Amino acid sequence: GSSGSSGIDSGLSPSVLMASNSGRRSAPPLNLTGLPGTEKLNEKEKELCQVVRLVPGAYLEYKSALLNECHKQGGLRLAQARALIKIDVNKTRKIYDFLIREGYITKA
Repeated sequence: GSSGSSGIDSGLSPSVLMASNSGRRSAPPLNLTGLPGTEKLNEKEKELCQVVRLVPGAYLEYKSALLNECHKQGGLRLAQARALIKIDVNKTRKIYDFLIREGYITKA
């Protein structure tokens, strides 16, 4: 036996990119552990990132905005949300709703 990790170390500062590609129907949830901002939120949100398969570090950037438009008026619907983020409504569909039942925004 006597087998196992020895000791590695990467001294490179890589960056993140954005690309669109097809996926596999039967696949695991989004790997949060690692993504930036994963600590910014709690298990509550971290859940959506998995089920909805959305990045945690980004899910936060949408908060402000989403709460921004509403804050001004007070009535923000899906037709407006999906726009505030300019992302596939399918995604927000899970977020927005979660916010409506959370008491962060209101349904127009």
